Amino acid sequence: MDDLTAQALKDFTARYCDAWHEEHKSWPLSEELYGVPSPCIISTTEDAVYWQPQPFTGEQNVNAVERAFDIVIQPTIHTFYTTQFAGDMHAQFGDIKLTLLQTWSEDDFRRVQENLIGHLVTQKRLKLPPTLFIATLEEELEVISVCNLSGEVCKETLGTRKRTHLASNLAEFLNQLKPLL
Repeated sequence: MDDLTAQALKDFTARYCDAWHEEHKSWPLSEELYGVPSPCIISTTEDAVYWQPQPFTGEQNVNAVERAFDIVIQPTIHTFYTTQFAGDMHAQFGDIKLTLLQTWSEDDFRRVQENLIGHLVTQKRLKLPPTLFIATLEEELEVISVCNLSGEVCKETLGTRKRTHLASNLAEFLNQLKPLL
C-alpha cells in the first residue's frame, strides 16, 4: 500500500514548506485564501492566513466528476486532489513558473470538482483531448494538466488542440518541481 504519486506530492509539499521556513522562517502565508475556512489555517493576520497541510477528510476520489461526465479519470488525478488538504503552492518546472492547485477543505473540494466538470464539458464541446488541470500559469488561457489519455503531464492552451509534453506521469512532474517564493 505505497502510492508513489501521493508520496511525490507530500515530498514536494514538504520541500515547499521548507523553502518558506528557510526564506521567511514560517509556514506558508496566503492572502488569497483569506476568508475561506479550512483545517489548514494556523493563525490569521489582518488579511492573510498561515497554513500547514492537514489530513484530507471525505471520499478519497473524484467520482463526482466521473458521475457527472462520461469518463474514467486517471488514478493519479484521483490521488492528486485527495491526498491532503493544502493551500496552493508556487513552483517551477525547468524555466516554467506555475501555481500548483490543491484542495483547501471539503467545501473547496466540491468546487474543485465543479470546475473540473465545466472544464471537461468545454473540451467535449470542442472535441479536444480530455485533460484534468493541476496547475495555472501567468498566461491567461495556459494551464498544466494530466492528459487523461495516457496520464502524462502536458501544458495546454484552453480551447485549442495544442498540448506539449512536460512529464511522463504526475509523480515524475512532482518530483521535478522546485518551490517558488
